[PDB]
Amino acid sequence: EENVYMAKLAEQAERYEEMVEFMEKVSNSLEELTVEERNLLSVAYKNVIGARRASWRIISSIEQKEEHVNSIREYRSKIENELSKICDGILKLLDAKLIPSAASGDSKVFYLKMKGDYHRYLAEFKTGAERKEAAESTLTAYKAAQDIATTELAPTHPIRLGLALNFSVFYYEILNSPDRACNLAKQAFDEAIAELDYKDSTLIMQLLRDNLTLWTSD
Amino acid sequence: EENVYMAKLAEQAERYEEMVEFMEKVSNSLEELTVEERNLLSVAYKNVIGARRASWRIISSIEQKEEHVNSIREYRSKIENELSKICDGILKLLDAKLIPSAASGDSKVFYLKMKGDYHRYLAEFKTGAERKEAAESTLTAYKAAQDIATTELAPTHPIRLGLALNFSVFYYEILNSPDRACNLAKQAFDEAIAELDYKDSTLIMQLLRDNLTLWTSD
Amino acid sequence: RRELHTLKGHVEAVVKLKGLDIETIQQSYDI
Amino acid sequence: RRELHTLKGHVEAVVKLKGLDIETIQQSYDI
Ligand SMILES: CC(C)C[C@H](NC(=O)[C@H](O)[C@H](N)Cc1ccccc1)C(=O)O
Ligand SMILES: CC(C)C[C@H](NC(=O)[C@H](O)[C@H](N)Cc1ccccc1)C(=O)O
Repeated sequence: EENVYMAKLAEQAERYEEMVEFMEKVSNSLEELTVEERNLLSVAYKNVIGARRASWRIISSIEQKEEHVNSIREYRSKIENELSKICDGILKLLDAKLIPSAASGDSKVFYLKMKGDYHRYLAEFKTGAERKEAAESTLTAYKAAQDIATTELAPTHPIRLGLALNFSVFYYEILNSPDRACNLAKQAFDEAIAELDYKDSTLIMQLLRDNLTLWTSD
Repeated sequence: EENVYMAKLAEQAERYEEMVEFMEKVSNSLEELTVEERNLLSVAYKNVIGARRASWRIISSIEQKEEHVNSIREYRSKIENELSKICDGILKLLDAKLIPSAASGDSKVFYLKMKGDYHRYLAEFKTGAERKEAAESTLTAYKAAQDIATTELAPTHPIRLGLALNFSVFYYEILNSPDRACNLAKQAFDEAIAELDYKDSTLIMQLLRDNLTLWTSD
Repeated sequence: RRELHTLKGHVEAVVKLKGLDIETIQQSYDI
Repeated sequence: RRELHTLKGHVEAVVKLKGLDIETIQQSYDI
């Protein structure tokens, strides 16, 4: 209960790596991780990996303006290694403790999605066997999330909806097949509409819409 | 020239500690640190210490709601130690390379001010001989900055003006004598007005004004 | 500018955001 | 919400801010 508590301080402080540590500890200590716990843990990794992805994009872009290039390129390297470490950190934890114990629809989809997202982050920057094996692992985590979600969750559900959102960015960006992207996006949007009769869902439906108009306009 | 370059990447990336490292290296390598260099260096420390001061305030506040308290209190500890290390880092550097070589009015005031600000950050959280010796070091760095500034810089100058701003927060907050605070603030504001006949100065004059109306209203 | 350039501004953004129920911490503006 | 909750939003804030002259990096929205 303590490490959770400690988790919220780190979060209040915006010291996210420490938030990770605490949340790792939390899971080993534990049985069925709770909704609160699972969310904290995810927020923590979300922010730690998020800061690296941002810096990585800003530097890659700089590297692009530039063609120095190898300074930039050494630097990106170091950021690239931090990336492997976090994705590494939370992936393992997903096999060992997280996924195996999932007792319910949402929970499996939630975790299977995380797993997808983290291989997805390995895929944005890796280049070799690693990119390939990351693209694949990704496709297959999303897909089994998809099979469960699309069958047990309401189309309006933040998880079904966030899955579809990330799943199709994978296509658009990693596999680089737009077509498959827009269809998955469009599909997930339309059947949320079929059932609109709130508020994490609402955002996500708009992000799908923005991605489509943006993928349509190339 | 390289480490400067590297400095701007770290900055573009918002990896500020690394920005510090680079900027430290930069100074040892160097003779008269340039306006660009001195500013980068300061921005870097500004942000690294800034993030700690923020987390420290948010946690102290939490500690206050709470009277757990000792978790919070261990945590604050660890943040408190990071604080000593950075202030420590840039203080030393100020004696060794920075201040001794200052060739001009602005530069001495600039550095003498930094020195004041960093003892000032030690003072916000230290408690013993250290608070006292930090309060003193602070008063005396600001004061010699003041003597030069108020005599060689225009009242409208970002440095004269930022000095006065921080100098009086020291009184208000550290020495805890308001009176001395408002007078120093008011004075620095009025003679900028006497001479208004832009844009880092303009901001600062408003921060003085906001501090006064806030110190007046207790 | 105040939230970008000042600790007090920053710290206020952050706590408005965090949903923090805690009563106001005391700071003035420094540069 | 988009700058709070999404990488793409965040990264845009940050580069509008940094004064970055660099041409637009390519991203979509993910959660
Ligand atoms: C107008 C200037 C004198 C203030 C300016 N500060 C900067 O460029 C920093 O990136 C942030 N604005 C200050 C900060 C850091 C951390 C938390 C809150 C605010 C500076 O150092 O020159
Ligand atoms: C609506 C939610 C699903 C998104 C939410 N993310 C969070 O709470 C994070 O603190 C930031 N908003 C995401 C972030 C981190 C770093 C950079 C840019 C954006 C989450 O993890 O649940």
